[PDB]
Amino acid sequence: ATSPEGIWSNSGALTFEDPADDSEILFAGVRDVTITPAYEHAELYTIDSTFRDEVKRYEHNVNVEITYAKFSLEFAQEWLGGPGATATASQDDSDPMKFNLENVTPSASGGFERTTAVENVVFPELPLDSATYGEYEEYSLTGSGRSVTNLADTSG
Amino acid sequence: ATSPEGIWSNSGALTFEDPADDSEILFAGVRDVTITPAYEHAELYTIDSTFRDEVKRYEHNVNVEITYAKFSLEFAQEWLGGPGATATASQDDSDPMKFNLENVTPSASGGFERTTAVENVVFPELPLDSATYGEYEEYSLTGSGRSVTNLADTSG
Amino acid sequence: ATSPEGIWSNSGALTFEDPADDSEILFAGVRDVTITPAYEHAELYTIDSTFRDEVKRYEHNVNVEITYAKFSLEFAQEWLGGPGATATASQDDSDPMKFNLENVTPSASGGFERTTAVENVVFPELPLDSATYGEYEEYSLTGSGRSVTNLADTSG
Amino acid sequence: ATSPEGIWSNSGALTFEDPADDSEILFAGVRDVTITPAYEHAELYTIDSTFRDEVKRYEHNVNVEITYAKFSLEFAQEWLGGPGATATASQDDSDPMKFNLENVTPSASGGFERTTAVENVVFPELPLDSATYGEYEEYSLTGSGRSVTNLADTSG
Amino acid sequence: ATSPEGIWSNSGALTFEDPADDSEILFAGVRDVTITPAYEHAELYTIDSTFRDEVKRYEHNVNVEITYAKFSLEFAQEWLGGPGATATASQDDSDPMKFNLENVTPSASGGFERTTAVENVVFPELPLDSATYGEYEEYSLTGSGRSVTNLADTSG
Amino acid sequence: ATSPEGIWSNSGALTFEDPADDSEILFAGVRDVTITPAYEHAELYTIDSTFRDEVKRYEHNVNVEITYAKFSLEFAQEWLGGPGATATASQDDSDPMKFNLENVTPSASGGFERTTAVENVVFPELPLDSATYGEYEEYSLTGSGRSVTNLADTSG
Amino acid sequence: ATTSASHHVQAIIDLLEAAPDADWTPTQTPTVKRYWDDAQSERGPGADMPAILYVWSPTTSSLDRFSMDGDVFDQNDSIEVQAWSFDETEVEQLQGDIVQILSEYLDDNEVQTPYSDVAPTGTNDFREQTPARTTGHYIMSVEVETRGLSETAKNA
Amino acid sequence: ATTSASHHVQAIIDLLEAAPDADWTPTQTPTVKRYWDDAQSERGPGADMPAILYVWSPTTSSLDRFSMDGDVFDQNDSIEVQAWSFDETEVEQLQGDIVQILSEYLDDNEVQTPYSDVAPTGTNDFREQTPARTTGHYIMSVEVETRGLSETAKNA
Amino acid sequence: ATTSASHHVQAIIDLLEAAPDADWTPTQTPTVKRYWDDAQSERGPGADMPAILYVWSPTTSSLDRFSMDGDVFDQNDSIEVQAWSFDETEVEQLQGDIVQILSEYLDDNEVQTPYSDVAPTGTNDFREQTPARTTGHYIMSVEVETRGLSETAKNA
Amino acid sequence: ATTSASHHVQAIIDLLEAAPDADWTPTQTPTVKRYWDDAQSERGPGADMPAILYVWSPTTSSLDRFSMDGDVFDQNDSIEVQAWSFDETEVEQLQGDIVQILSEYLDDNEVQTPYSDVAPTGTNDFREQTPARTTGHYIMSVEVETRGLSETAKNA
Amino acid sequence: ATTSASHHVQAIIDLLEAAPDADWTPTQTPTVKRYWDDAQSERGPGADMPAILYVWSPTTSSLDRFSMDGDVFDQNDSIEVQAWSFDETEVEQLQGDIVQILSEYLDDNEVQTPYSDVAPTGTNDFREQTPARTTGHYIMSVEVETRGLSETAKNA
Amino acid sequence: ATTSASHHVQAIIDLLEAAPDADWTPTQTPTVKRYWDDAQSERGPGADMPAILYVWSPTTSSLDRFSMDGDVFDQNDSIEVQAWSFDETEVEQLQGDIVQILSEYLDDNEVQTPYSDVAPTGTNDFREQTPARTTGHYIMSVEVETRGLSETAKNA
Repeated sequence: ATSPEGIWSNSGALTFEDPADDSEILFAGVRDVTITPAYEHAELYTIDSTFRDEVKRYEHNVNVEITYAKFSLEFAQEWLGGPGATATASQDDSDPMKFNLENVTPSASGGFERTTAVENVVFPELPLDSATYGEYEEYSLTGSGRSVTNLADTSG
Repeated sequence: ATSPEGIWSNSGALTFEDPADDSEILFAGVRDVTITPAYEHAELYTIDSTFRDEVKRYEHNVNVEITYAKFSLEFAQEWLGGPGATATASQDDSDPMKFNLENVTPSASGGFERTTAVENVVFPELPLDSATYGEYEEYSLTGSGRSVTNLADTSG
Repeated sequence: ATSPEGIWSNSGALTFEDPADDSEILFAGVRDVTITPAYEHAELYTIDSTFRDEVKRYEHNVNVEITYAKFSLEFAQEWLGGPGATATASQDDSDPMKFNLENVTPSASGGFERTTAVENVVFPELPLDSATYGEYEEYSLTGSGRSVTNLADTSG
Repeated sequence: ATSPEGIWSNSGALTFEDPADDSEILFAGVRDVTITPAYEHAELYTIDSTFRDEVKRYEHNVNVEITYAKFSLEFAQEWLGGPGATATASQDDSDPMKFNLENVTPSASGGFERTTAVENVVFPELPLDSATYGEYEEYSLTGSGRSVTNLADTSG
Repeated sequence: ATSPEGIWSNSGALTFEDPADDSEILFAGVRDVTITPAYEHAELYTIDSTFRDEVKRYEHNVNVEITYAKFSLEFAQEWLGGPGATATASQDDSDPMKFNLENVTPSASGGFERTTAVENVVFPELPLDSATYGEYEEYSLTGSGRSVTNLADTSG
Repeated sequence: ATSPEGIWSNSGALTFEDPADDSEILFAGVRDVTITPAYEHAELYTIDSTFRDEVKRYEHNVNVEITYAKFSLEFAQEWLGGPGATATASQDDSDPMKFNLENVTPSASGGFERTTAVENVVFPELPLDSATYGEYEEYSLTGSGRSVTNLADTSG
Repeated sequence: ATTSASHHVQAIIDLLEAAPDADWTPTQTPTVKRYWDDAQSERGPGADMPAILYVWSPTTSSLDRFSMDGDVFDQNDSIEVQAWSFDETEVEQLQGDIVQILSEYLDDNEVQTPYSDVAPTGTNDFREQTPARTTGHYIMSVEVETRGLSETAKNA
Repeated sequence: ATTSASHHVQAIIDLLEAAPDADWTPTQTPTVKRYWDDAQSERGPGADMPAILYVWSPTTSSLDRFSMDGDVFDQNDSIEVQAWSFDETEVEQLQGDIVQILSEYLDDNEVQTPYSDVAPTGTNDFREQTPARTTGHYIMSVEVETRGLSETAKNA
Repeated sequence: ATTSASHHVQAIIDLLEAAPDADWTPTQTPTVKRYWDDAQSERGPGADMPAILYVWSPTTSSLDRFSMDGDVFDQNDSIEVQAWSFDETEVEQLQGDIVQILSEYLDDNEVQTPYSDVAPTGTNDFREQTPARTTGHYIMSVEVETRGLSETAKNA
Repeated sequence: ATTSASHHVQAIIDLLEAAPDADWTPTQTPTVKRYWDDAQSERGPGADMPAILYVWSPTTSSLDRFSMDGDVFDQNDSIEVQAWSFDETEVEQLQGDIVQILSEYLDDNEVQTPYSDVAPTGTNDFREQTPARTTGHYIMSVEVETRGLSETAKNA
Repeated sequence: ATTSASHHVQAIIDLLEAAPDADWTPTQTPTVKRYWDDAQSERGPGADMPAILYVWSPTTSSLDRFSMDGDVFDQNDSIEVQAWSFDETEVEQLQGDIVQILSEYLDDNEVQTPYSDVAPTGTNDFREQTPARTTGHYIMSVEVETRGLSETAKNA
Repeated sequence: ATTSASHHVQAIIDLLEAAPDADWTPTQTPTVKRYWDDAQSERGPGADMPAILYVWSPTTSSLDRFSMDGDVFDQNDSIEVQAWSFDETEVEQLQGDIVQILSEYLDDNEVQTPYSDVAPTGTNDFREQTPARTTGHYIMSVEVETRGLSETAKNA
């Protein structure tokens, strides 16, 4: 087994890619990154017992929450344009832009390097302008991916 | 592509226009400005798989949040009057005043000049008085625009 | 157009009047005053577009919030008594007391003097005793007016 | 009319009485006292107008909230006992104890003396013990009265 | 009657007893203790009057909330075991353990000794572990008793 | 009986085991740990009495809350893989990974040593990345075990 | 009224001078002075004379805004009273007495004083300072705060 | 109107000098000076002369940003006024007078002064400092704060 | 009661003097004194004499308002006890002893003392200050707080 | 453009030196210096010479992390400008002038300066210090803050 | 076990003295002393002698109420350990060693020591103070905190 | 890799010494020293010599608990680097150099350094201190924090 270890946040290299190409979409300046695989759980109880008889998992998604401080014009225009196209205006069409996401992070001693990869992340809403007087703009994304494609030690 | 960059909030010039004319409606003294394009998302799940089959987007709107501290009498009288008119009293009619909105913001290094334009922003409620003893008045607008008409680098 | 300007809170003269007379009802010692014209908005969406097709407004009211620190017996007895009467006890009748309200406020430079006037303000609840040990009593009113009767520059 | 005036909280004398006798029930050491006459408001709107056509008040009560720090054994035993009785244990009967409440308070200059009297105040729950380590016990009552029987200047 | 008086929290001695025996169950290290008899109130209103016509009480319980910092194996094993037994593991049975509770408290001057006793207190949940790094463990119980069996001055 | 006693949080040795083997799954660096056996309670009330007639318990589960700061790659791959397997990607299957949990904790005086053991803990969601700029990553687990298998003094 | 004095220092002198001989614990009623009545080498009593109380205002009086009206300042004033004697028990009795005198008028709403509240807020012992070889004064003190509404003549 | 002064110190001097003779309590109107008008040994009045007021700014004025426009500063200014006389009564009368004078203009929105607000915010007594043997000046002071929207060059 | 003392300093002297000889760790029971009982050059014991405890009140006693009634202050008092001896072991033993003596009465409901609470709140070591060449005293101390309800005579 | 200076002190000097003769209120344009350009005895202007401004950085410049990227510090810089003259009104005019000059560039997006923001944030008057017998310099100052994104070369 | 000492200073001396020779980095095991063991002119080692550690308690030990049983104080103790040597590297090694030695016992549940927790909480370097001309001691220190449950004998 | 040093002061000296000659702005690479390498009267460079950097730790290093495991401390260290030269331009250049040197290593996974993070956190100018009359050193400084997980002996 690999020994559990602390992780310094800043070591994480977050990236986005167009799933049509595997080409990078420029994104930068993160402050918070939370990635959380989830399922709905259904528990079986009956008159037979007060204890849980069964538990099962369904409705898989990966919650993605990001706070960031550098505006990316490409990322915003990708979001507007939907799959396989950029746009300079809202598009009257039903397909949300799907981003592949990958975050690569060495542990505090370099004892391992976790790579987390998440497919088909979509964001229901995109902050464009987010200004407060006497400060730099700051932006929050909430979205969800279809699945984790990779969670492994990528060291060596 | 254009490199992502930080943005100083105070660099942003916000303006409102009458969509009948493209004439300016005077507004000033902003302290917060948030502009967020959004869609409702719907996700397909079936007995075939625990993973998401499909995702689609609908009900587009642009959320607009503004905090400001210079009162505009024109903006208030436009809001009361409805489309193509001003009023000094509440109007007993079904049409809300629709404002075109534009925010122009140079990036921190001048590397790009983000122009965001939103059509037909409407505000369900308008603050007229917002007094607290020993302070200047401060006002909050929450509203929704129909679409982003423009999101581009407008430099050069 | 009149240039937008800051407003010093304490410059505002708030008054209440009996709508049967236009006679003043004595009220004083305000600490906060928020006046907010509002409507319910209904937005039309249909299969033929993701964008908003129409927006319309209905259920006009003016939200009135006041915090104040001087007790008024007249205001309280007017509230108890209902329209055109005063009482020293709760009244078993269906008509709430309707107050006309006006707030007159010069801008910070005296560039304009905005008058806000609201008809038929009613208060669902009235604070009486509102004691806290080692402090002067403070009272909160939430209520609603039927419409704004005047919003204008009353300078000159 | 009587000039509105500030009120020093600690000047208020609060008393409870058995409505069968008008005899005093011993109570002491209040920290907060809020008394709020309240009605439900129903508003009429129709297709004829966006403005409110009618408003009517119904379902009256006087909301009463008290924070206090001297425990009264009599007040608790009255509450347990129900109307016209005291008990050392919970009583299995449907009648809550009704207290007449009166609060008498001179204004800050002695310009007037507010008496507020509330009939048939009932408390859904009674705190008996409210210990926090290294503090004196503090108790919160929430309850409601049927009506205000008196709100007047008591001076002279 | 007895004069109302302040109560120093730490004067209160709290104990739990098995209602089968009146034998003590060892419990200690209290930090907060709230005991609150309660009823549901139903109020009658009709078209005859805006004022409350009747009020009645039903569905009696005594809310018990305790914060404590010394762990008891006896209390936990009693809770697991249900009435008249102890267990080292969860029990697949329908009866919760019922504790008699008593709190005895001298007032600040020794003017009275408030004894509060509550029958058949049950706790829907039991904290077993409540660790936080660099602190001693602290535990919260919420539960409810059937009735107050005793509330009296036990002095002399 | 054993005297109730204070517990220094950091004394606790938390471990996870695969229930197929009783083999240890590597996990480390806890900051908060809450373990809470619970049941739903149902209370019987009828017209015959205002007091509670009966109370019964059902839907046993053990709530597990953990905050931790050392990332375990094994624990995450076990959670992904489901019972008796490890995976580098989300698995499209209905069986959640079940962990046996044990926490062993001496008293602050060494007077007893509680072992809490919980069967078949499952977590609806797993955090993978939890970055905040200028901090080490911190992770929160919320889950539910089927029952407590052991709660005893482990000493001697 | 007992005082009606123009300033807080004279007001508290008037209150201490108004005290009957029976309310002082020692045989001789103390002499009350402003701190600046006496030169330093002669400060405190001589032998065969009554003890001396020195009154002054040690720190800034606050003038807070009461409301948007601007009729009134919420004025908070601070005072110290020092008791001087050669008897280490007489100063202790005087500290007790000064508290007991000035704990009348505690919630005097301008009946006796020009204030809403005169309160001892704390007390000091300085007996540890007196050199044990020499005859020389023992000193103890009472800190007093004093609160009321003070007119501005803003609105004539 | 009354001042139109360049800086806060001269502005308050202009206000104090603008006061009618009838608005001073003593028989002879005081002389108003900047603190630096007189040398230290000459400071304070002589016998057979009117009392002296010394004005200066004791602490840093703030220039807070009002909005993103950068069009104005929310300027906050600080002043102290010292009253000097040989009569301990006259300085007390003058402290009253200074307050009553500068409590006009409390919410002057640039009508009289160049400010939104000129207010006494506290007062000091220093009579306890005057040595009792020598004839020497008594000193008391008013602390005054002053707030207004101050222009910028940013927008030309 | 063991003390019934007028003031906190004498109260704690009485508590330390009331301790049996068996409750002190050394062979000789210490001598208890007010800090001002002895002159500085003679402070601390001589050789062939029992160790000395010096008691005084180092900081301001608080007098907080308890309630709107004003019957009592919530009074909080502060004391320090210094142990002086030539034996570095004896002062350490005395620090232990003083804590063990004054940790009786911890929640005295005014049974032994005029207080609700007498508590050691901290302890000091000053042995590092004793210079090693000369046979000067070692010093250690206990800091003690003390709390109770203190009568005002406001309501007679 | 106007500066491009390597350090904040030189940057503010360059801005003050760039000011046209027309923007200074006095007849003669002030000389701008680093504080360490002159020795202390020589400091300030001679008679028949233009006034002197001394610029330096009085407090620590902060460097804050902007993001997990580590490309830039959010750098916050602090400066003071002192104006020295023999004319008590000239320093006052210079304070106004410095504020005016440096109120250009308030939200300079690195166009003129290397900063996002140069602002006056407070001002000081020290004229009260100049002793009235001797001719000697009057002194006043402007406090300036300065903010921008400063590159790290971390990622080359 | 290893110490059982009556006071924190002796406890940490015992821990440092109990350390094997192999756990010290230099050739010679340091001498451990109370700060007051040595006179100032002789403080620190002579040449050819082993290095010296001085242990003492620099700040007040807190005693906090653990619970309202009153059996126990949550006691928090403070210590500093100063390493003195002529070798700038030896003091650096000793700082490392002291941290290492006292990083055992980190969550000792009263097994080795009379405490729940002995921990280094900070470290200091003072090598910058040693004048470079003279041979003279380099000094570095470890700050140590120490926590446990301390008995009151309140309940015997 | 580059350092592997036992203590932070030597670690940062090793970083500054590891800088290529090309990464310093002046013609001559500075000499790096511990603050205690040189005596005061010859601290700083002579003429015809390279500038000197002095490194030391000015304030306490923190050792925070990372988790309940006690396996590691979250260690935060503080350093100051002072640049000394006769050229005011050279110290400014050196400040810019030190920053851009030590802004490498900003997020090491202990790759080059033994740390998670080495960061400039602020900078100081002290050029205003250097008397202009004499030749003498200008001084400027960089404040550097340094963070990492640090081992313990607890588990061995």
